[PDB]
Amino acid sequence: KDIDTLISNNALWSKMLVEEDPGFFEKLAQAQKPRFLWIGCSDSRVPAERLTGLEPGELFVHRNVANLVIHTDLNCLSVVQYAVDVLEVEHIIICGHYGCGGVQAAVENPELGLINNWLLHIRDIWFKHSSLLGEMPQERRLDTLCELNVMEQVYNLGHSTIMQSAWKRGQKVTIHGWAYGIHDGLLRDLDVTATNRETLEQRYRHGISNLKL
Amino acid sequence: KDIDTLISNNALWSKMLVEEDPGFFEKLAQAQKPRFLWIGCSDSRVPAERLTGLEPGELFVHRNVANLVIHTDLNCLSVVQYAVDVLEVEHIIICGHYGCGGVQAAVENPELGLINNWLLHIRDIWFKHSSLLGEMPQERRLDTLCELNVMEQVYNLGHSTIMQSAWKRGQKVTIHGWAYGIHDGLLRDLDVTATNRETLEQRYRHGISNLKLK
Amino acid sequence: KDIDTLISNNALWSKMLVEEDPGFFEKLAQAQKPRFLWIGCSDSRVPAERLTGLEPGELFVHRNVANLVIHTDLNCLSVVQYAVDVLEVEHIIICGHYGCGGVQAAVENPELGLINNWLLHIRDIWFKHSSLLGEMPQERRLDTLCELNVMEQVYNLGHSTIMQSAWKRGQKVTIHGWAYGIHDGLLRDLDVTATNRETLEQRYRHGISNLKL
Amino acid sequence: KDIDTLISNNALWSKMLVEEDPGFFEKLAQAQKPRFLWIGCSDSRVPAERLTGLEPGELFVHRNVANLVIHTDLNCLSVVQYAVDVLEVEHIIICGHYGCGGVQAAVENPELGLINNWLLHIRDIWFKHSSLLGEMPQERRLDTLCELNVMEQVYNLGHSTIMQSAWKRGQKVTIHGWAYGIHDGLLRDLDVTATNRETLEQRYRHGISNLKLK
Ligand SMILES: [Zn+2]
Ligand SMILES: [Zn+2]
Ligand SMILES: [Zn+2]
Ligand SMILES: [Zn+2]
Repeated sequence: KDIDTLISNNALWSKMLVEEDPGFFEKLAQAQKPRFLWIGCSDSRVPAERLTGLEPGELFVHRNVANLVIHTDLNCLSVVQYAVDVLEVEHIIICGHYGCGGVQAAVENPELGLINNWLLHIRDIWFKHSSLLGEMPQERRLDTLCELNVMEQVYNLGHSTIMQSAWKRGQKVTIHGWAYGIHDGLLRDLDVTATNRETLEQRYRHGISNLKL
Repeated sequence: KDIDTLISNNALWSKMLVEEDPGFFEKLAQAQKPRFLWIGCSDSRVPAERLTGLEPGELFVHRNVANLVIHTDLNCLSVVQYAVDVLEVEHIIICGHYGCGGVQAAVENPELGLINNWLLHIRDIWFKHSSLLGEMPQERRLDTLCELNVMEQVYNLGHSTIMQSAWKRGQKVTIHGWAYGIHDGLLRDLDVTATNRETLEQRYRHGISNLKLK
Repeated sequence: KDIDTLISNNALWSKMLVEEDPGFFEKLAQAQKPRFLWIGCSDSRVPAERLTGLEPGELFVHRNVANLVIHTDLNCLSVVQYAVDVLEVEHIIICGHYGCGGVQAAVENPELGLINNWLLHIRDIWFKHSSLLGEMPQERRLDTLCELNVMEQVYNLGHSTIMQSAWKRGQKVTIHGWAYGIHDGLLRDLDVTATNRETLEQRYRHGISNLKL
Repeated sequence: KDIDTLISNNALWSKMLVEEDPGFFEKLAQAQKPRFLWIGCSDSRVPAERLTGLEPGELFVHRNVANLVIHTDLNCLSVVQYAVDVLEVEHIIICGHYGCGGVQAAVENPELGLINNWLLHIRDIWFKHSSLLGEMPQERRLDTLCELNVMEQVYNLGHSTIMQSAWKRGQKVTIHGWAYGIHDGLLRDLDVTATNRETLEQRYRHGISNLKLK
């Protein structure tokens, strides 16, 4: 599969649809605003649509290395502000994946270049949860960190001006922390679901509590 | 559809893979590195893997409002630098889409909040090609702006220190600018494809010249 | 002058003041909020205070390479938002300097590393004003670009959500574009002063008009 | 004082230099590169050149709300990378100040607008040392937080790829963490000074340990 394949793939996939499944494009035209914002990793190991069965246009997507929400990344903050205040999504899903290359790179810490600064936000989680991660056998620490990262970015998202204002003014927005494995593509809920400032703190605090012994 | 629906859709998707297509999670077990970086818009009207037929794990992907490549957005630059220097993708594709609401709102300029600052980069492109855009019928402008955007993001991408270093050190990295519409999902090459500094400039200049045509 | 000098410098400069000029620190305690926001270059060839005679605490300062306001730099945008909405400054001054190393680096374009991406925002001005800059003798193009850069960042600052909202709601905020030379430290007004959206566009458009022949 | 005042102050400053101190603009004509990068807070209660007595042209300077060094702020990273790789400064100084309104508002947490997102990085430091901060009298906390901030920004700076690369390739670059108050302008070494990876970690750890003392 080279570039020349992608275009002819597309040209025959579009031609089969207009000939055979015309409602696909008509579904897109009558597609309403998305109700889901998906924040995922650039690895995109399984695409979000196939993972959840969402139709085209039903979800708004952001992706960056290791699905981060940095307090001061305007790229991601601008996706969220537009999602919550303009489109008025009802669910934000943050989704990590076990075996993510960014997360593993943050632990091994090779000299990769510019990307290492982005990843410093994960080394910080790794060191924040040092004792929690220590208590566990070596072979589970990478997937645990993948989970901790997702929980921390849920925590970060809820603490931003976008979500703070939305919840203060009563807008119904729910944040979910998810992860899936490569063996089964089975979504796993990290159980840190937040619907307001109150549940944000309790569920986060409980989420960290369950990983500890 | 609510959240429990997605969970049950996911469960029923997982099983119809492990029984019908077991060589799927195997194909993903083997960490085979993506050959393509797709920079698209968060709108994701038609998912990239559907538009192209690429298997999961064959594309590295970044998505923001209106598929921008801003010279000093560390988020997208981190994605690009990781794709080029670590994964060593051979092709980067910036894909816009006609009818893009980020491009619409840049022009209409409602008071949306934080996002209007992101959108000023698009309004910059609007004003830059004001003349070109005026020589056209009004109904054709928004879509020309969607094409101008992609073409300027390709220009910006080629100018990043990442792309400059890779091209100077001999790494084959080709950059493409595409767009599609909702009526057929047909990909449209904007013809600003670049493989080194010289083609970056000549194809960009050629791309702005061909919109003068009609 | 090494590090050890700076500390003992400070320890005797503070000691002379408390002994001899105590009103300096008492002026600081009763110092009200600043009325000026200064956005300048990291070169800081002449410090802003000596350039204008402002007392300590009278100005709020941001500095970055080549005094830029990028549409989406949250570092600078956050300084401005805090300056305009919290401190309620009355004047924002953007100040470039002839002979700035960032501006010159953007034209010569050496392979400097990470910084070159920041500077791409100036190469863009250089190419935006290609014909205007061409019409002039080679030896004036660098200082002209220094001036164009300042005007463009005034233009950018006025177009941000911070200033747009402030002017819509009637807040009196004035943006100034300044530059000084190294031969005399004489401030030069670029005459693109904006007090609302209307003057923003007229003065910017006139500022570019005066550089052309 | 309004704008015309600054213009006339500037004019009367220029002349009292060219007549009384002509070897000032000469000293600046010679492009002698700064040996110091000062990362301070936009509050600039006492200008850095006054605090230290450094001549103009001897310091490269960056200033933001609460003198932050965020891992992914390209603005400050650009300043640092230019100072270390091009100017080759030998010392970097991050200087906080007691009474800093950015630190105050991080704790008090009013609904200020866009700036609260910048300030979340400080609230992160507050929560991190919650225990340390609680073993102290309340009136001493805000100032301890001002010191904790500087110490964490030094930690962050030392971890940037810029500082990692320079230390690994042998470039003498020393990083310092300082603070001062308004009552005397006396500089206070926070003692987290670092010259390589090993001292970065040990001085940081030692710095958080010594605030447990009293
Ligand atoms: Zn990943
Ligand atoms: Zn779009
Ligand atoms: Zn400069
Ligand atoms: Zn401060």
